[PDB]
Amino acid sequence: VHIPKAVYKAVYAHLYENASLALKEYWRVGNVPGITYVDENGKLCNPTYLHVNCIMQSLESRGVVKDTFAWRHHYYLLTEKGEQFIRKELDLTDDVLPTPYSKPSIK
Amino acid sequence: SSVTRVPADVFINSFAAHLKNRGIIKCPAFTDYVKTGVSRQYAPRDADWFYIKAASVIRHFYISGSHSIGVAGLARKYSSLQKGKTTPHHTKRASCKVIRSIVSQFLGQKLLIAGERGRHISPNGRKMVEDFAEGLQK
Amino acid sequence: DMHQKYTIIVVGKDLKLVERYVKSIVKEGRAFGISGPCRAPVRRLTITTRKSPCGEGTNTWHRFELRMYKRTFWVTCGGNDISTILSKTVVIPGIQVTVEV
Amino acid sequence: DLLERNDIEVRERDKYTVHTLGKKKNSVAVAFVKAGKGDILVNNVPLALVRPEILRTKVSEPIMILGESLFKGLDMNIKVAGGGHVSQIYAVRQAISRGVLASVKDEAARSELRAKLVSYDRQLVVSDPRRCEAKKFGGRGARARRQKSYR
Amino acid sequence: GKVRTKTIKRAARKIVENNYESLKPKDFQNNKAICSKRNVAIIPSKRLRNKVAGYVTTLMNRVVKGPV
Amino acid sequence: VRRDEENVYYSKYLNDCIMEAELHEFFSRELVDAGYASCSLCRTIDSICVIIQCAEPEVVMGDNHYRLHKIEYLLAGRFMCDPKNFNIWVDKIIKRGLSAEIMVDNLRAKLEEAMPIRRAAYSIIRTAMRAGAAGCEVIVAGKLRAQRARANKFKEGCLISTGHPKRIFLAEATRHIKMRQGVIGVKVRIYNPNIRGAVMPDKIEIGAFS
Amino acid sequence: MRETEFCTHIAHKRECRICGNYNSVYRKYGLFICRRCFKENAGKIGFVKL
RNA sequence: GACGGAGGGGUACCACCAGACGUGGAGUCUGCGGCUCAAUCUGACUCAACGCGCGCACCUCACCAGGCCCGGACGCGCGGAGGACCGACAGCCGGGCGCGCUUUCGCGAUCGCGCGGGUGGUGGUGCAUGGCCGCUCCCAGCCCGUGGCGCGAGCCGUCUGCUCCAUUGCGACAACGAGCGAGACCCCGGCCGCGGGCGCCGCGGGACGGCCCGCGGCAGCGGGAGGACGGCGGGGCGAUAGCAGGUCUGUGAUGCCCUCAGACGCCCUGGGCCGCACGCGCGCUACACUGGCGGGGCCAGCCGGCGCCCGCCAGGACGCGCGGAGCCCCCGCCGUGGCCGGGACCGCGGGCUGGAACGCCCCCGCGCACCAGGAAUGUCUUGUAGGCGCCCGCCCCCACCGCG
Repeated sequence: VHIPKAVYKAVYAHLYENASLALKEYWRVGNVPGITYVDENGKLCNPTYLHVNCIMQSLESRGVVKDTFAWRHHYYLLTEKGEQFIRKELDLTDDVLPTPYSKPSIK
Repeated sequence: SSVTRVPADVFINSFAAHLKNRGIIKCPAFTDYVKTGVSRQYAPRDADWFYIKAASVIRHFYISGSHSIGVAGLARKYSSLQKGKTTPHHTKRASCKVIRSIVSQFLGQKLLIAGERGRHISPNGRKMVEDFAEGLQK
Repeated sequence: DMHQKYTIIVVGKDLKLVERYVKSIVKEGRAFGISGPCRAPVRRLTITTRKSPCGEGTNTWHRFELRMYKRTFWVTCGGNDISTILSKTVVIPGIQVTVEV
Repeated sequence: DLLERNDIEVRERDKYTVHTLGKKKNSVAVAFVKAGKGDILVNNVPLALVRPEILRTKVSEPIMILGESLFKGLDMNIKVAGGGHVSQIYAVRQAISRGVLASVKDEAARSELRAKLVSYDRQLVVSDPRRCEAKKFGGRGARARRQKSYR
Repeated sequence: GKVRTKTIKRAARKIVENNYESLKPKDFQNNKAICSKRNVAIIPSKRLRNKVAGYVTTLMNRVVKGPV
Repeated sequence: VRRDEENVYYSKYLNDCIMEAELHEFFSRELVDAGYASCSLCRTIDSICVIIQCAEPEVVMGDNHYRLHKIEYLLAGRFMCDPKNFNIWVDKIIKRGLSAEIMVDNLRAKLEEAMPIRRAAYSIIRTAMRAGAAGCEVIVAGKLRAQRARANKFKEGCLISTGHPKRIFLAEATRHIKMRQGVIGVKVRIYNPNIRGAVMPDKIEIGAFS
Repeated sequence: MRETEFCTHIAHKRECRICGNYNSVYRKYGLFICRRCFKENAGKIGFVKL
């Protein structure tokens, strides 16, 4: 199955940055907003719902990302064990932190 | 007012006899052949149906006045239902072409001068139609 | 002061909640020349579903109705003054406040 | 048509002195009286003019039982909206009769004169609570059901 | 006719004897307002109060007519 | 009469209510185990301010507060929320015995581990009975033990299961714990005669002459 | 590949909103929620039996 | 307990009577049964199945005829990167889809296998079972503490008097206190008042069996008057206990069990449920004379937008945001003629919308049966029955259905 490594690595990053994903499940052809990438042709493109699910499931199956299912939606909550594996794919660095890592404290 | 005192039936029938001497409107031939409505069972046998319709629109027009009545509006005064089907009848409109000619012709005689959402009577016409009513009651 | 006319409209499910938000907008606005509140005709949202999930039985039907009441308040004030009024107004969560310039 | 500010919306200036409501079968007729020259016109329309000509004789009941000196001189402009057709006439009748009553005003025993009109026609001064009922699941109409196949 | 429950009559019974004061014997109108001092009883709805306020007119009438 | 019947916001308000049902489902999906009981979002100033009334607030924050706005961030993919524009008011819910959804989780989570059904339900009845609730319905059903319904109801008070006021002092929590044999269903109820913001119709307090 | 006929049909494929069921979409007010699904989610949207 | 062609009381237009409109007879339609077909997807089957599961040209869609496609996650064992996979112009086969061929072109482990495992499924069992619903149920009973009576099953209160729709009370009682049903409560009217207001719409109050007369142990009980309204407005919520009632075919409600890649997975293309003696289970329109059919005075309440211009309409264009029924009532035309009653069947066109009519409407033929319905049935007491129209649900399309 051909899933671009640029779709893969950028997709992993969108999930990693917000530590979150909410997709109304689509059976077949779909475009997922919030994730955009660069093709080999330098074109800005959005990934496919069929392809995205095949990776989404794989990362919750690896156990890297916790997932919920409310009828027709996937709610992804990334795990700390997951953050290390995401860094092992993205070629990014340990210091980089998911954007919700801190700062929501309410006084 | 005496235009609200002339019974609608008396006003409409009496007005068209001098409208016949007047030569106003000029009812066309295809219209006097066609049957009014998309729900009527068969054509009205009035023969002068177009001329009798013309006395019907301009009287209800006096009451409508400034608010205005569009092409659908005068069709509303004569709205009917089909009387012949195995299944129940849902209400439908009358014919648009015959109604569009009656107030468009009335615009031509200058009794009706209209420029708003659909049609309004020129004051000269409102006064004159009211004047026919002034003759009708007393 | 570019006294803009603002129309404030409030749509809410509960009459008890709606009256409280309406009172705050009237209460906050006495300093700003607030026009008195306009009560909307109730907006019925009836949905009728036969209660039985399956087809068994004389179908009995659930008429589920949601009542919407909307409130119109005209205010002639500066753009900031409604914001100062906002801190004083008691905010009931989920009730809608609509600022119509 | 429905409970609007149509009570006086049509007329501006010439404030008509009396405002009297008449209601039969979801039909609203507010009676406006100016005590003129025998204008009993309601719906800006003559008393003789009616949807059912035969029905007009019933709407002349205060005129026959109560003194005609009342209807000899009066002034009227009534806004009737709502009602099938005959509902409008009884509502009109409630309006005008209450409108004559409002004119009597000062005499304390106004009710005693009015009760001669109640004795000849009850509900001529009173409004009925009769209103359309509702259907229920399985019922084509308000008080029926689909014909039952087995007892 | 109308027949009310034990609690409705018993509340009225408590109101007419345990706090007789002067609930009205033959008049409904004083009774309409004399049953709402808040301490004397707390119940919601005017008609529900009116149910006690109905029997009270007969119970006080009975006591005036003879000992209950 | 001159106003559009196409009032666009009139439809928008109900959208917030399906947002409320989706939020209820969202938190029911795993945060009900975390303790979620009730929710209220506020989009009046586009704050998207949501109150998660819940049995214990600390569970979502965990130890770093990382996932606290991740729940808002999950809603960020769905509704373009910003971390901190949206807020999660997960606070303390007191008298948790009165709370129903988690009270019945407290019981069927214990029944997942597997323990006497009667004993588990009875302790649940007492700990809410302690809160002043005369009757708590520990209604169970489903394929209990021997194959068949074997439904057992456990009740200790004068709960009114009928009437419009019934919903005022009562709550319902539909919960299923699945034995390997299958779904065991539990519906729970609670008693609040002393509403303190309104009056139960039957309650006649009464008074004395002096 | 399969993309040539992949879901080529263009017609409503509307489904119940809460569920994945296709029937009884009930789009009366734009609530694309399901009918059997609706009974489970009516009070939260504000509809009540009254 | 349950039965009883046992008795003693209650009560309900689901019972009946005085009546009413029926239905069954006629045509037409929709849903069954029973047939036929490659296929007619099915569940239900006395009330408590049968215009019902929310509007099948496609989708839905379950079924039939054809084929594409993997979406066999995660771990190890392999094969092994200029070699895992995957795309392909013509010439095709083939509706067709580079599916697979001839072909000579591109890819670049993104992975293919082996396993173990995930993998969906309107696929079976609702006598695995959740939830929810039908019914019992125009229908009031249920049980607890303490004390009594009994070896105990159980009694007692919870009642062989009266009253109430109703253990609904009032009296009286080895029971005495509690409760849960019924009530109360809530929703909309009968009316009014206060604040207001665009959209007459939010908040109060008010008919209380209160009072009169007669009877009432008393609760109640008639006859009454005032009075918006007479002793629940029209509605909802509804105990204990059940049922092997219904639904695994709504579902992230699911157990066991099956099909797991020539799939019961999932996409496309054409079907079918719109086929189909008779029989039915609702409906609908008729049989004309209080009827037609007639132009032409109209009138709403749900709560709803209109204009202009061509076209008989159907509709179409060009636009602006804006607005209402039928029956009946009018004067007429009209003889008792299957009629100018009825509107079927069905030729000929005009359109609509939809990928596509096999959907639908209008115009113009045509004038089916049927001239008052046998047994045997229903459903209802005031704004009620009937009669007559509007809106929605579903829906590109399309109501006779249902909620109103």
